[PDB]
Amino acid sequence: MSRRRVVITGMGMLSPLGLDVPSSWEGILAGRSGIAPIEHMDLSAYSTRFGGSVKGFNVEEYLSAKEARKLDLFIQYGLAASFQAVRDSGLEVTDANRERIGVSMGSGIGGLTNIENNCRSLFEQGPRRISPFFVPGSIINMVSGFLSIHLGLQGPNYALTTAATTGTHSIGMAARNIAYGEADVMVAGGSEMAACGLGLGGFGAARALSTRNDEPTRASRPWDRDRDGFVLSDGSGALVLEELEHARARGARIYAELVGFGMSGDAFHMTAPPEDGAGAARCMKNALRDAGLDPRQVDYINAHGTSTPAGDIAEIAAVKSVFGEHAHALSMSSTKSMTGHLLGAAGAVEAIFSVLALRDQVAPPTINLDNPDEGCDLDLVAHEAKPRKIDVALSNSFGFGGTNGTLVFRRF
Amino acid sequence: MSRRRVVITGMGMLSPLGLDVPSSWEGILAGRSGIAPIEHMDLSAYSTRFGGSVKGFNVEEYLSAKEARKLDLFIQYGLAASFQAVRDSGLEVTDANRERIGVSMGSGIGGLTNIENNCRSLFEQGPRRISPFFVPGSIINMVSGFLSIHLGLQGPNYALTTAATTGTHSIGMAARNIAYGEADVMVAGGSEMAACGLGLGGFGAARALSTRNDEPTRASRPWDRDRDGFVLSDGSGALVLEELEHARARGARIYAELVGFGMSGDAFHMTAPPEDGAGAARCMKNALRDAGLDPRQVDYINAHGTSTPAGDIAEIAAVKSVFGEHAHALSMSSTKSMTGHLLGAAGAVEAIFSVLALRDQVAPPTINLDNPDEGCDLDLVAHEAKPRKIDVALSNSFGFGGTNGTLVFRRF
Ligand SMILES: COc1ccc(OCC(=O)Nc2c(C)n(C)n(-c3ccccc3)c2=O)cc1
Ligand SMILES: COc1ccc(OCC(=O)Nc2c(C)n(C)n(-c3ccccc3)c2=O)cc1
Repeated sequence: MSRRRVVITGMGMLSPLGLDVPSSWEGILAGRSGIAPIEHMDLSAYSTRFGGSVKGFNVEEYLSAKEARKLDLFIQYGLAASFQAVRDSGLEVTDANRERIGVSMGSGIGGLTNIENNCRSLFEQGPRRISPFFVPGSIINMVSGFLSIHLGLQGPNYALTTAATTGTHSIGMAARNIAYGEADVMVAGGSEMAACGLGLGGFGAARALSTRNDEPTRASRPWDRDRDGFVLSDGSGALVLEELEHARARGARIYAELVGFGMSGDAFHMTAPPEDGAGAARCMKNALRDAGLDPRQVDYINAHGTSTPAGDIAEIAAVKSVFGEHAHALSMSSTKSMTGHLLGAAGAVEAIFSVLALRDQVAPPTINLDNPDEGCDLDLVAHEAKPRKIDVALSNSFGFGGTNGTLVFRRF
Repeated sequence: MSRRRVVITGMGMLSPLGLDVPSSWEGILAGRSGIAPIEHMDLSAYSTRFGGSVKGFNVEEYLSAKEARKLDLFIQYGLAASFQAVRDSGLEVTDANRERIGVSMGSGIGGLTNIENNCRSLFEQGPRRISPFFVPGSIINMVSGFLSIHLGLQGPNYALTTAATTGTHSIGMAARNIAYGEADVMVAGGSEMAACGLGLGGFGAARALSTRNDEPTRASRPWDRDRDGFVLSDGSGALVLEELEHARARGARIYAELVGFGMSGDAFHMTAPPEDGAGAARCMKNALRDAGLDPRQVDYINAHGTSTPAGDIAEIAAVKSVFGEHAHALSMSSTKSMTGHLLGAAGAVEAIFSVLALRDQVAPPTINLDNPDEGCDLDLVAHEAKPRKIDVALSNSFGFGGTNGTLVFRRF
């Protein structure tokens, strides 16, 4: 009953829409696509040749060239986001507080690019060509590791990996740490860069990607009757979470309050969701109960909304189960229509968009929703952003293994 | 103040000492090595040609051949352990409780073997030869995913990846879930199978492995003055954690109580620890305070004890900082002397050994401790197991990124 309150004091991001939060959010509010033909590798033999890339990233803004060549791109992206968020927070780390400052930055796949480059070296020339930085520069927990070293952070240090739910769980479990007194501040989010042959070929073999090579900006089409799978995107999201009285005492700017976190398992199938979204329903009901909110107080849902046939339907059903007749009053959108699917970073960037929807009183759009499929009759915010009253925003992520996560945010 | 108590009702394991908990523990109490020259691949060009392999594993005891060929060995090992633990618990999963039963099984590296096989296919023949099961059969969270599907578990479902701290954090964070009311039962632990060219070559390039090819059973030598790095081992550990009143009401056998979990960050270096083990000290003090135990009540520490020059010294210093003159009354050992380092599974198997030390009132040995190094003057249980009174056992894990975790166990 007497846990502590958690607010968002700082955010940061790289996405296919921009190298920070303001440029990303301007893209989102404008209905801009970040999806394009992939520049950095030869995809002649692959059925999908496009995705959301991070464009014009300069790691030397954040780290010396020396430090950065030790690190996979997913670590560089995660540190960029983390540093933007910590700067945006204005937090001063000292000897009196560094043990109360932790980090929870995850990833889905981790350093898959590095692993493939080092595999090339291994098979061509044998194990002598392997970098000595291969292990520490490629393992998932090294975003949390490096950030704690750079900022001197001595509180809880860990890394989730729960597929497309990674970002959501990382934030939720960091908020729990603060509420239960293990830390006063947490840096939390996720990052991903799986745009290599093993990623594109991995999701291609499973037949899970959109193959709309002719029109990449139209490929990601959540709830649309001609959807054909997800678009693979790269990037990172980070939030500075903080105990409310900590934030108030130092006069921090508060974007919003994190009131609710929920988890569930579908226990259904490795990749497919259940047709009724029964596990998504339970997860959302857990998050609302955790927040002490009735379903009728939710104004905006940032949906998972990946542009898959089964997925998108199951989310509509879940939302209709949870909210009932209130399903027709709230606005729900998929920013994956613009961003594509950022995998382990998806829930981190979507947590930020949900916070900014609270800040700006605006529901971002679902682009490409030309012909909503059977049952897709909610306010899906098709085509253009909708100014509206938003007191409570909810963010859903649902991943491989049937792992589900919801965050509930409230205007402060 | 009024959180719920957590007990261990079930355990399971594959290690280099056996295909279950009783055979593993018999090896440990006997001072048996599980380290040998690696049989399954040609290591001519590698500086280390040995490790701890799982021997005579039959996945068909646990899963159909059909299901098992979808899965990396780390997933097979994690499911084997999980299933052994759930069976050992005697828990019956029903509609009334399945939402109160979760899973937290992690890994350090995940499906590194699968990734390398699929890289071979990719580079030889192009992306068409990639398995469609590559992604779901190789990602870390699929031990938690598959177990929830097999048993119908609908409670919190997630996966940590914190290097050599994975097993410890997975258990600790699962115990928190139960104590704070998110679940009544959790399956938690870790698994690893990184004995491929990228693993052995990865840790070799960094110069972190013992190169004692002439005498593999003597390579792992924690605190010994001729130690030269760790031994790479494979396996899995799983515990069924359970709210005490839940356990008592169904008449479960309780092995021990989980009273304490602690975390910290060194914030020092990517791989090296600080010479004083300052972060290990804080982590242990956090775990004891969490348990409401004075340092003087600790009887046994299952050490991290990896057989590295800097690591092993730093642990002695940390233990001398925390315990003071009581450092000379407790017994501390490294079961890595026998098992080698099981990476993300290390803390899960070591959690089980610590519980069994409580059960059997016996401190397992540190083998190969021929010549303790300068400062290594504690009761390190050199050579042979020591029957003794053990009311409180502590298990330490310390990983890459400076991530630290301690578990405190108490006789019930
Ligand atoms: C309400 O019902 C649902 C609606 C949608 C739904 O989509 C699940 C989803 O995104 N699954 C995953 C995909 C497609 N990827 C690529 N991925 C992943 C991420 C990182 C690393 C590995 C894999 C996923 O986890 C599920 C349920
Ligand atoms: C008290 O001070 C200390 C004593 C010992 C100490 O050892 C740290 C340690 O085990 N580091 C790691 C190693 C060697 N590996 C291979 N590994 C890992 C696991 C899974 C995947 C990737 C890497 C580690 O995390 C640190 C501190």
